[PDB]
Amino acid sequence: SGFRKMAFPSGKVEGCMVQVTCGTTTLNGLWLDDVVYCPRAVICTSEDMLNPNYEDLLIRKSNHNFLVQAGNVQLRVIGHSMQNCVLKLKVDTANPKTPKYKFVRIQPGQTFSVLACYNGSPSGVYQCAMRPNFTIKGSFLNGSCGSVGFNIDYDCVSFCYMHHMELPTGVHAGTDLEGNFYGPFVDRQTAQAAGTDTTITVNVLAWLYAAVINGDRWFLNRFTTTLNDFNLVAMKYNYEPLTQDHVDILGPLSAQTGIAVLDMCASLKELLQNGMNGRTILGSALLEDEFTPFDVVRQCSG
Amino acid sequence: SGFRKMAFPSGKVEGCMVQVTCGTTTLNGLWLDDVVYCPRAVICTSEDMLNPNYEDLLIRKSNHNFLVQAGNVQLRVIGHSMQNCVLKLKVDTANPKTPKYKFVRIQPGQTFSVLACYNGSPSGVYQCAMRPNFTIKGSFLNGSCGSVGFNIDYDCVSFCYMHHMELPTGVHAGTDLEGNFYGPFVDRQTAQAAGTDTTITVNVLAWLYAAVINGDRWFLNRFTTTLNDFNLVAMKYNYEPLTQDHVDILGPLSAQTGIAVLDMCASLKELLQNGMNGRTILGSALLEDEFTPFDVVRQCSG
Amino acid sequence: ATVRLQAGNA
Amino acid sequence: ATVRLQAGNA
Repeated sequence: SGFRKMAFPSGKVEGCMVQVTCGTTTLNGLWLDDVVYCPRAVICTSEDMLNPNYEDLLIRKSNHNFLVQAGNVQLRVIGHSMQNCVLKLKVDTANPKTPKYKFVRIQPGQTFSVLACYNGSPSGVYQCAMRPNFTIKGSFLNGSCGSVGFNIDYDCVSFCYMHHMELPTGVHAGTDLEGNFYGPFVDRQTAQAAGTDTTITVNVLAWLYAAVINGDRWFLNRFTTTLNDFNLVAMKYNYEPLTQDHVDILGPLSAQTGIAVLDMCASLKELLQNGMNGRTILGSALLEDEFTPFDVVRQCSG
Repeated sequence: SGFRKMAFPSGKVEGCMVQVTCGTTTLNGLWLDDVVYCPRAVICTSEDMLNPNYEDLLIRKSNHNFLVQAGNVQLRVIGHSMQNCVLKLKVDTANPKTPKYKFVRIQPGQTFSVLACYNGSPSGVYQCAMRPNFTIKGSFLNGSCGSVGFNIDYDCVSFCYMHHMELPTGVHAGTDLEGNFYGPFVDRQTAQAAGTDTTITVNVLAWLYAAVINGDRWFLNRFTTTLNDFNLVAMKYNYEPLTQDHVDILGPLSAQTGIAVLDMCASLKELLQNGMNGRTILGSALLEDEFTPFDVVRQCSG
Repeated sequence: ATVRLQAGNA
Repeated sequence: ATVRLQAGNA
């Protein structure tokens, strides 16, 4: 029993974290086989960062301008190239700790584990969702650039996020591992803002199922609703429209609990209209939307 | 910026997790140097668990009754003994991945990372507080017995918790690593209940400081209060009394933010009396008490 | 209700 | 206000 924001065990990723330094700028890199991946912002000085021309800055660098350190060992860079917003630094040593891995791009609404890192040294692990507006509500300080986000399936690490920057609202933006940003952002220190965000409806419903599996059922009711009628309420409260595919993905949880999805939708409708009246659900006083159906099934009893 | 429930990187502990099987019972063990530590409940069958006599059950076992598996490798048990509620299984191989470590017992109100495990295989990591009533609000299913909780300081793992069991209320109980239970519990499947819990006041105040460091300051006010007058309100709302030592530990955070502790106490008093009126603090609609002052300082900007 | 010792089945 | 690229100082 119990329900916690749970991250994947970080060990396989810890073995891949290195430090990359160019000039007086340092950040984290990801060392897989004989390549170190890192944000191209590492070739920027403070003055470059307002309006960097990265191809210009890069052509003025040589391999030996890149100091890569893995623990006590300096790695010799033997080649470098830029792919979108990341650098690929070819090194002369293949990482003996390289896990089975994939570079995947995730969808808004999906979750992943973040290994926060500083100077190539892992400092903490926590779970994040990709927000509908392609930001993440992370916990990152200066030096965190290059920390990665990932999921683990069997023994394969699917890397999905490399951290770059913090927006003025305090939220975070980054790229997939081929250096393509999530959302309409660029790696320069300019005024940028995210689109308006929305709440991830299918995830809230998954979390309501988790609560029932865990014995919170005060919010249930005898009512039902149609998909169309629920989506009318969702738009009022800035929730995402619910689709038949979301109803389908919720199938297993609805079968485990005996609560029809549209019945749980009616429960959610009342919560949105009434609030909670001083009660809690799985220890929260608000509707949690950063657990996917998969997260719920993975963690909850069958 | 940002504030998340952050666990320690779990890699050093992942390298220590093994599976221990005795008969048809299996659970997790912790392999350090040439010793595997695990809950003594592993020598129990279903029928033994209501009223086990563990010294009796143990004397009927030999070394070869204990199957210890580390990944693909079976470890040969060459000695066994019981210390309080854990077993120490001496094996013929020292764990080459043994980190620097300590066995520490923690205090109620302190936090630690849990590596949830099943069949010796790590499955997730999350942060927990030891509740004032010596339970933890964890996330554990059958097979989790023997999962450990820990903190990491520099490169030394201070193990503080081994998981044993779940109480009827859905909360969790276990031992330190010399097998002494936290709280008034025993390792048998009987009706047991925890003492009444209370909220960890110093931690709530630490979390309020985190919020100010992160720009939530709507809850501040021009008022102050005395320690004695605050503790009067705390007792009404089932919060722990605040001491001068807690005020002292909050010193660094109060100096960083310019908000006197007793001024923050007055802010907390109003929150307790007024509720939040539909606002949130660091993304929560209730007062969070599972972050210590140390957790706040570690994670927040200086 | 009773405490559950959360071992697993081999 | 502007975006902050969160690299560190060597």
